[PDB]
Amino acid sequence: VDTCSLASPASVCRTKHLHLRCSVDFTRRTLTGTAALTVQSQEDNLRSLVLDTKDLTIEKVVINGQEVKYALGERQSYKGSPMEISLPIALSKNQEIVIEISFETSPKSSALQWLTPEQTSGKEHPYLFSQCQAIHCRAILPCQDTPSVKLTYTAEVSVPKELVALMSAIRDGETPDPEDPSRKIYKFIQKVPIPCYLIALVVGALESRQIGPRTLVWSEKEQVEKSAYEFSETESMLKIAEDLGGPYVWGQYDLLVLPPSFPYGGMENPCLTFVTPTLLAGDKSLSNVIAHEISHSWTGNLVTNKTWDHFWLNEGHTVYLERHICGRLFGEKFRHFNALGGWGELQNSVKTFGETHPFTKLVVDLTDIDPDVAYSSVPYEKGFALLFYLEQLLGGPEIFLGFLKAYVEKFSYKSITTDDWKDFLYSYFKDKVDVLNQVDWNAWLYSPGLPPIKPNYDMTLTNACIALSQRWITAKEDDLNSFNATDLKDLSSHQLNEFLAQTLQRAPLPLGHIKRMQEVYNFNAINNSEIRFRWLRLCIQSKWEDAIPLALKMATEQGRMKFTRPLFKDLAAFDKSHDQAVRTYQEHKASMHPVTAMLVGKDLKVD
Ligand SMILES: c1ccc(NCc2cccnc2)cc1
Ligand SMILES: [Yb+3]
Ligand SMILES: [Yb+3]
Ligand SMILES: [Zn+2]
Repeated sequence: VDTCSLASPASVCRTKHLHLRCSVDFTRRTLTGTAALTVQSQEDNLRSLVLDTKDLTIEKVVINGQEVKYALGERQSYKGSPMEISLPIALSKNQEIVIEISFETSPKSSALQWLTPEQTSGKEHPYLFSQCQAIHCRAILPCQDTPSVKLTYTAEVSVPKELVALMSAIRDGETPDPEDPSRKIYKFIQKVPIPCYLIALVVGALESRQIGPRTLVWSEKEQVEKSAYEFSETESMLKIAEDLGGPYVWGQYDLLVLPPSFPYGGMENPCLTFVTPTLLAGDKSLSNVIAHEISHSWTGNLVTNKTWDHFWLNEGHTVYLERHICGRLFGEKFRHFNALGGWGELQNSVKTFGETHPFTKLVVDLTDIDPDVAYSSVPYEKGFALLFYLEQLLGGPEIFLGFLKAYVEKFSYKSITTDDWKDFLYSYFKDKVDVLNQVDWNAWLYSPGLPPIKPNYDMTLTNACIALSQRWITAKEDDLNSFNATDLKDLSSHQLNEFLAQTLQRAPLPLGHIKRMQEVYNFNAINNSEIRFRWLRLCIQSKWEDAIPLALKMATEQGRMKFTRPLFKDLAAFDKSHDQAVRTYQEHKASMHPVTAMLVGKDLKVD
């Protein structure tokens, strides 16, 4: 049971293919067109089926060339409204028909952000981008909006002729629009079956540059050069990923660098990974996000979670592969450093939610919970921790990577649950079952809080970060003079970030300490988004008023929720900035990404 979807389940009927024919109307902020769903009955005598929708206007539903009866049910909050369709002829098991639905989206579609020209780099053209994960596809088109169903797709998208459309699919040409010469039609094919949350569309003034044998980077013109350099490791990471996961099946691996309001670090849309421009640090230091998106091409896109309760399957294995890629590139000591950092992020998450909170469980129960509200680092880092623990238990990385590859092969093109994974783990490691039986599965999978066992981590690269953080925390006023820019001499950006993460865990620090830190380290000058985020959080939590404008600026000039949400929350918790934070949210809300707007509003208790 997919408790996030109102559609007929996969046991009743299954969408095999979507052909989408649509037009992007920037004047009305609507996508209008037809979704032709090829649906296969899984039941005898099937006479109706139900699809998910959210804020969609339905013109008509056509089957066999005639209009048929349908009904939209009452809205169920974030789940949208179920659409029941009356089939004109009862279907036998395995019979396939095509259902063509004429529809239009709402300007407030939670799947979409529509940007005015001033919100773009070039300032002349508007821009549209989608983000379907987890349950926002239903806000673009009527569908069985559950990852338990996998479908291929084709699309034809009409857009103003000065603009470019791209999708999570292979580009299949472009022509002028016969119905409107001011327009172009872009065509796309996705021949590998995918869950619908992987459907993606961008439309804007896009340019491309080739950066590897199977990768173009796409962005507005003013970000092309910087992005090509930032992501130049992409082909080397793809090759490593193929070694660990098996054949890359998707053809192209292109990158799209979004405008700053893109709500996540990356989204693994097949053939076209979407990324935040906050990755553009200038030195490739945030490239683990690319490694992560690349890894989803196996873990998530090939082997997929059956429902969102099992999201950790997607994220945990992906983080596990991510960290192996970075380990191969930069060394095993670096894989351990990143692993240990992740455990720190997990500590933060558990502390934030509370150690007994149900969202700190690995396998969650999303009944009546908006997946956007449950989203956190828990499935990423608790999932990774479980896999890293099992790696250590079962004899090391070489051995566990053998399992990972077998797992991907076994479940490729399928949707699976935690029990399917666990079952295969036991099958694969049958000669080590006594070891597996020592695992507290009930705790790891189903209990809240930190895991019952902490893995072993090499400390080599972490030691200097902890040592320096501890010097600062234990410093008294008469110690402040001893700090100097030479303290940072031998620290990488990764280590500077970890030093701040360690210190942030003990925040607040005395205001004089934080002022001295700026005096000697000049963290205000660092534009690396990860570093700047943690530094500004440390400043605001330590009540430094000078930091207020910097934090407000970062919170609003980009919209990656990882940064914008905690920055707004910290600004709201500081009495001196509370009123400004609320005001600033209120002023920006109408032009924010709709999901970001919703969550920041909840965080601020505004509305
Ligand atoms: C993107 C947006 C929301 C979700 N939510 C599903 C989820 C969250 C946390 C734990 N378990 C499952 C997933 C991806
Ligand atoms: Yb039934
Ligand atoms: Yb002293
Ligand atoms: Zn992910």
